[PDB]
Amino acid sequence: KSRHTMSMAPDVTREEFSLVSNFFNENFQKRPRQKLFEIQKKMFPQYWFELTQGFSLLFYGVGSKRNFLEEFAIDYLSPKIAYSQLVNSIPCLILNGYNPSCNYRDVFKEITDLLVPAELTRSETKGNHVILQIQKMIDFYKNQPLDIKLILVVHNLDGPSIRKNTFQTMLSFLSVIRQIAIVASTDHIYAPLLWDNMKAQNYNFVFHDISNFEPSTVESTFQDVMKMGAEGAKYVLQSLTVNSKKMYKLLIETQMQNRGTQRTGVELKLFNHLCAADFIASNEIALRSMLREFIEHKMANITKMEIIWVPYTYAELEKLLKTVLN
Amino acid sequence: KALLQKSSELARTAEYEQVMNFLAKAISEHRSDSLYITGPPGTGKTAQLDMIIRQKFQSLESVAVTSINCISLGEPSSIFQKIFDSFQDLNGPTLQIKNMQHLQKFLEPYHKKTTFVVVLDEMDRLLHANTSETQSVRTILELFLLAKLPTVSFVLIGMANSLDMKDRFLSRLNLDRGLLPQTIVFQPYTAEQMYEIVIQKMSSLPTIIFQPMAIKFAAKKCAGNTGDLRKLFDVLRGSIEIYELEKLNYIAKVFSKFVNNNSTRTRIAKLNIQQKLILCTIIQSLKLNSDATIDESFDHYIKAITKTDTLAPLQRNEFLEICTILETCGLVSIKKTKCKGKTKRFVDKIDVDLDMREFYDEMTKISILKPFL
Amino acid sequence: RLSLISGIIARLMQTEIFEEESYPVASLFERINEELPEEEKFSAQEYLAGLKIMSDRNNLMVADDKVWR
Amino acid sequence: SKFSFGQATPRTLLGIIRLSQALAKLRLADMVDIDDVEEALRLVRVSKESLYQPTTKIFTIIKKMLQETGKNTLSYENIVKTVRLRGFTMLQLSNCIQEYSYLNV
Amino acid sequence: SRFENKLKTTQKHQIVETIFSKVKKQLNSSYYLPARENEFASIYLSAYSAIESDSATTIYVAGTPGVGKTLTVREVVKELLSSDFLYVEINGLKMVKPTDCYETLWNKVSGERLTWAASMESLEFYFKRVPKTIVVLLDELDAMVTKSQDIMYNFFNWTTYENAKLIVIAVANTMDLPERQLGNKITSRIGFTRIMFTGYTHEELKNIIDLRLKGLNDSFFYVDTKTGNAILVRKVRLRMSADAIEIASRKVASVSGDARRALKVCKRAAEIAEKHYMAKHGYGYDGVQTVHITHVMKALNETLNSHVITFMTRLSFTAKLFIYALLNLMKKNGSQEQELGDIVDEIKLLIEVNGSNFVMEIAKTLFQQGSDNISEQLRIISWDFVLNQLLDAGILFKQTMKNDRICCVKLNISVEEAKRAMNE
Ligand SMILES: Nc1ncnc2c1ncn2[C@@H]1O[C@H](COP(=O)(O)OP(=O)(O)OP(O)(O)=S)[C@@H](O)[C@H]1O
Ligand SMILES: Nc1ncnc2c1ncn2[C@@H]1O[C@H](COP(=O)(O)OP(=O)(O)OP(O)(O)=S)[C@@H](O)[C@H]1O
Repeated sequence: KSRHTMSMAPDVTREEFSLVSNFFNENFQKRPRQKLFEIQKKMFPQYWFELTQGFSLLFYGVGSKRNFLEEFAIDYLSPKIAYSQLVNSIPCLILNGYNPSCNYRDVFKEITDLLVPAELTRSETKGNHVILQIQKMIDFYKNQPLDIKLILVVHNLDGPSIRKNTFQTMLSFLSVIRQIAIVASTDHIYAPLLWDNMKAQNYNFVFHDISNFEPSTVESTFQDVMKMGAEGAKYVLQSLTVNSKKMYKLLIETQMQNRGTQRTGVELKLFNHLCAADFIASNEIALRSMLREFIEHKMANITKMEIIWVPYTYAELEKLLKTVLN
Repeated sequence: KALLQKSSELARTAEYEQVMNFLAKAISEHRSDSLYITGPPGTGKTAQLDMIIRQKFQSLESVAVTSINCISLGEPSSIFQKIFDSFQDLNGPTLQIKNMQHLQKFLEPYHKKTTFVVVLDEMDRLLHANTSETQSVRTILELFLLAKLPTVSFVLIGMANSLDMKDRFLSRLNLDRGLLPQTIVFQPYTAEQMYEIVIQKMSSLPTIIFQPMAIKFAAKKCAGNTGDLRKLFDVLRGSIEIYELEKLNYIAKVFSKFVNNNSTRTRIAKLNIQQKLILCTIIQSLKLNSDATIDESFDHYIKAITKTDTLAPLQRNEFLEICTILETCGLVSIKKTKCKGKTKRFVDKIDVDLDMREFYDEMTKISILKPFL
Repeated sequence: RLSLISGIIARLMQTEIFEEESYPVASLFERINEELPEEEKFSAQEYLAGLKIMSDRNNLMVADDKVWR
Repeated sequence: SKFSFGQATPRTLLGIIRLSQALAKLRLADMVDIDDVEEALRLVRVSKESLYQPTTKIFTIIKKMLQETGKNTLSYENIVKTVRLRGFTMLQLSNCIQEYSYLNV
Repeated sequence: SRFENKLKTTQKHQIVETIFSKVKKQLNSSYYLPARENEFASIYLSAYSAIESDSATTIYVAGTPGVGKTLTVREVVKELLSSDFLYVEINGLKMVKPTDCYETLWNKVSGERLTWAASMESLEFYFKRVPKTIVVLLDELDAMVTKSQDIMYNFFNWTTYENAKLIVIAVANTMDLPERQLGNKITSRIGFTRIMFTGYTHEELKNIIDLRLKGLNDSFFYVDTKTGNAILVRKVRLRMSADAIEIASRKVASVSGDARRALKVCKRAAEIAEKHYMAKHGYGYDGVQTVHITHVMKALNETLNSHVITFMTRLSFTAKLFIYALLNLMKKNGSQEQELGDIVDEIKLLIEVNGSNFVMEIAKTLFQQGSDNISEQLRIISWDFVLNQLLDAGILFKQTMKNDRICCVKLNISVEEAKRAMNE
């Protein structure tokens, strides 16, 4: 099974990747991107009018929408609605769904403090009373004068914590209230698996496409691939004793004398004698103790001759030869 | 003769010259360079920064710069409590030290507008705390953010053992952000900066403090795997009492404690020829590389001793005592391993520190184990 | 030249004839002119300067001249 | 196994009894002592050994033997030499070798 | 302290101090040492320097239990009271929770009862602020290492402060402990002193016995012939045969080198002669005596020899019927672990494969206790009982399943001795 693999790739370090990535995402398709941004700007009065009807507005589409939501929520809408009702403008409570550390307790503790504490609602705070406390919020809000006092934003609604099911139903009861406007965005292709006709009854979602093919700068940070071990032990050797460099150099030679697999490895006895030959290893214990340091940071393997072999590729070890060992 | 060597056991370093350049704005009251000070362990690095700040505080203008040790927290609140302890004041502490935005209100000084720099000691307890991208990396993320607009900024100086922590940073943070960039490392001083400090730490000099080339010999042949030469002088301070007890001599005394029984003193452990027989009996049971019970070993011990009649078959209770004679010398270890039938039930699996190469030499001299091989 | 003659001393430090990292000066002379390589042995200062290069390579030391630590 | 041959039969026990009777007949005695059986068993075991080419006192004697060189030898030619002049046979000390190996001496 | 006044009572009706009673008084494990003589100095000269110079060091000793490391360091501090310190026995295993030792230290500086949290704050506040003396014994260090090493880092980080008036003394089980459980960052702080304690040797094991037998070996007692009471009518003597004491030494030094094990096997062998002396004359509880070699021959063997072989032949019939079926499956299949229903399948089959013989009086009783009225039992009589009896005995082992057929059974003792004891 001769497969080309990501290990057999010309790799790129940390500062080299992120800088040339920053060059593309700020200079690749710049002119048509704001050219799209001016086209969709005329839809902004249409969103203002429908949002008076308490409609949970939901934005789908390819690409990141994070920049677009923050322009649309903060600068455009939130002072426009305060001027049209008649003083600080309408409070914006974003929810970063790409941040996995969102819970149901903490954000709702913000909500009841963002909303009015007209009564002693801490008396009803008791043991899951969250649905209980919001139910007492809802029926009171059915008989209030209709005006928006809060707009909340939920970025990346299919996020790693917001897509949890006890959190989803929590947002469902918020959306039936007329005083708050719910402007959220998702990115998943299976996002309408999240809602049944029970929740969408509470939601009354409407949909709009926004596809600007954004790079998702902030949304790439928490995500990881093998760019983010061959690269792990690449830094430990840069800070050690000078003898460990030499005893790894003698290790890496005869382990690449023969991918870097088990079969190219060496026996412990002769390697003790080999590192006794260059006046390096005194005995087995002095060898093994500064070999456990290569073991503790998982920089070498052993299987069974008593074969110690390096788990990095054929291409990687000669890169480890000519750069850091030399 | 005691008082010369009673005093033996107790600007100054050539690494302090680096950090004053790295604190080049700390005497002009501006924000200094970006300080993430790491190190391989034992390299003096805990007391290294402690040497700098104590020389900073004894030198230094209103003077208030505090340092706390992150050991017993697991949680980012009470650090911002301990910076309040240099004020000797009173406030509402709990909310202000909890949230990211709550720290920002705390950074408005009172008496004379001297900027503050914090020192985070032993940051690796919080790095190597609870799960990374949930709490601890977020804790790392939140502390290194210095986007504050006045020059009164909480400059971090944190420290760590293992150097994986930089690659653990997110790609936004690695875009030249905060205290990142100057990853000032400290290679372990072989003898060329640490021994000379010992020389100046021999300011009060006795006459016979030994041939110093042997001290140089001590430094050269300890620098294979070491970081603390005063502690490796604390092994000279033990051997200097050896020449008081007798009214690298000791490293020679300590390695023969560790190297032996495989080459020579294996037969010291087995003066009994049956102890030689029972030691080969363990390795013959190791063919089935299983949980090597004291019974499965006793199974192969009987079924071989009925074939070759070298001795009578002995008791299991005798088999219990004889394998413990193999135990106390340090050859074979016994552990109560896992079998999960009814409860966590403990059968005893053994493990041998001998090889067949170091076996075959000591058995060809005795042709009575030669039937057994 | 220098790698081979020290390489004999490696397997001759593998045995306990020096008993420690200490070794006498007569232990050297019974391990150069007694052992296998003939006429490679340099002058009285030169292979005595040759063992300095090993000390400069920090693998073996010279001390208390009747012995060497 | 590999070097084995035959098994123990009751005819061999009867032959051991007959050889002990022949050894007692050669000493012209009316009774069979303990010295004949230990000689006959040694005879029948050394007859096949060429293919490879009452205890406390004995323990005390071994200790006395040790009080000279301190040697734990496996097979004996000069330990047994101080035993036959006393009154005990070659078979009693033969058990004292194996038993005592449990003392690891 | 307080209640030892209340632990005393009055009426003590003249207890008979026999011959071997006064032996066991000094054969108690309580009351300069011969074996670890010079190593006492190696601790003390390491300790005397730091004490009279106001520093902070660490001393690490290891060894198997029974070698005096509980004892020797107590003898270090004991003479030091004659010549500035606060002695604490911070035992590891005597702490219920591992954090509870923190409470003791803050208690043993001023007398306050504070948090393990709140203690170590003020402890850290002590160890870097006080202008200028504390001896602490961190015994049995396997206990306080287990959770996440955050406790063990503290106890050596306090040593690093040059303004810390503390002297720590660690005593472990193994020298390996800061290399197979701790990190290297602790292993830098542990130092490289590493004073090894070996076992005792059998010559010194003679030299430790007579220290207890100082004023009583081959001495004389004053005895009335009526009650068996001895006083340090006859005037008798009691001698100890030193060769039997020697053969006690040559075993215990061989297997363990344990100083409790040497004393206690002499203590066990002492009371064997006690009851045999009381058997022959009967002085109850209200020419020249000795202790034979034959006493320590039994008592040393009494440490070894078992009874599970004697237990098995003294069990019930259906117990021995059970194991004989169980080895039959293990030689049929060679899988050492048989399903429970197959054993019930076998004990049915092991009836009729034997002939029509005693077996019928068995087979009548094996399925009904007489009583031809009630019969036709599927599994045998008391089959739950013997299987429960073999379970709590430790001979058998049966994994937990609600199915009473496919639950596996595993042997727990060696199956050959099970085969061997079955033969009787
Ligand atoms: N160059 C030096 N100058 C002055 N004191 C030194 C020097 N090197 C070592 N020391 C002292 O010897 C000690 C040995 O360092 P350690 O504290 O054991 O290691 P460290 O200081 O904890 O750094 P780590 O292990 O990376 S946290 C230091 O704490 C100082 O007290
Ligand atoms: N050299 C000795 N001289 C006199 N009595 C001794 C000697 N060695 C041990 N003992 C006694 O035997 C007891 C054995 O306890 P220790 O050996 O001190 O404990 P230990 O070796 O630490 O084993 P532990 O505590 O379970 S780790 C001591 O309490 C003394 O009563």
